[PDB]
Amino acid sequence: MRKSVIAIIIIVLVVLYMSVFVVKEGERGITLRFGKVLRDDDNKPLVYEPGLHFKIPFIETVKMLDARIQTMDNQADRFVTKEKKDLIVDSYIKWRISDFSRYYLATGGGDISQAEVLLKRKFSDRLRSEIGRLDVKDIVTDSRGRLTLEVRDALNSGSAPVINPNSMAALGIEVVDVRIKQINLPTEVSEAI
Amino acid sequence: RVVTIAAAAIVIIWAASGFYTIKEAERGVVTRFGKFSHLVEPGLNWKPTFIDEVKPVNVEAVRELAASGVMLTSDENVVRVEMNVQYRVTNPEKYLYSVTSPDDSLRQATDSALRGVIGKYTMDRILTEGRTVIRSDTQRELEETIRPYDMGITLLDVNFQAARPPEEVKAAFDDAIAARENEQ
Repeated sequence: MRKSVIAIIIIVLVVLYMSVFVVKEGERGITLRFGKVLRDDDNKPLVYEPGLHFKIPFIETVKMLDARIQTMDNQADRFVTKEKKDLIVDSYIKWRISDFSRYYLATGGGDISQAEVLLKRKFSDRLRSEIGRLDVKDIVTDSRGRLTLEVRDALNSGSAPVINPNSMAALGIEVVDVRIKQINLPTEVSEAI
Repeated sequence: RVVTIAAAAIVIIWAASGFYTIKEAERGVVTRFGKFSHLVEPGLNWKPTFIDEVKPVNVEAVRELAASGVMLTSDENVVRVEMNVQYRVTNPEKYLYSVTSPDDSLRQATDSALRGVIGKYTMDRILTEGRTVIRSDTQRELEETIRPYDMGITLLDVNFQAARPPEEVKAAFDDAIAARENEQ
């Protein structure tokens, strides 16, 4: 009665260690299945808080999505103006993951890069529209982020409870702030002034 | 007794594999051999294995569609316009068996729609003033273009993105300005 008892004891201890999985403070985990996910709370995907949880070993898989505010910086790029005065603009964006479940699907594989890529195309494109209707003086003198704030409103809430697909709310993203690092007049434009 | 064991073995696999759940952003499409059967909603459902199959269609995930090109204005001028069209899908009965490649089909519609609208307005207008009307017109025309098709894609909003002039004229077509500077 020693080999049978000792055998069960050792396997049980390793099984419990594999089943336990903790969620860090700045992270959130969504337990999944082989090809499906676990659905609880009246058909609503469940995201885990930073506490202890148990998962059947080898059946459940966890994907860790960071919940900390992410910083995305855009390199220098030229933005034509109403007077054709190209303005090299350096800017960064701050966003937070709102819907961890939706974000994982859209941005397949929970990679920060894909979300930043989508945001770069959207923000850059959105920014062009505002600068197009403004003059160089209103863009270098702007200290209340009017154009940057408007871009955020458009990205957060589009035009037409319904969540527009061209808004960042349709995805699990929330742009908390948008700022421009340097609006410095390029040399080409400055020469004529 | 050996026959009973064989029946049990096949039935356990049937129930195990049969159970399937669909993610929240996807909508399974259960289909009979030839005919479609029903749309299953999220949770744990069962499908008789080898009889019906499910097709997950992403009803929530956004689908990007970048449409660009060197369009022609109404004054024989060239404008480098680029557009992005974010859209969603609807019940897969239309999306899947109405027109081939609905995602690609929308891109072709966007080119025809974008080309038509820009063609009416001038380059100078489209850059600063037309920005608002171009977005409205391009949105309305694109919807009308895919109405006969009956595809299940629904366009909510089409926001014009950029109309920057060609790089050749970005630092040209300013002789009047250079004359003003020379005048001054």
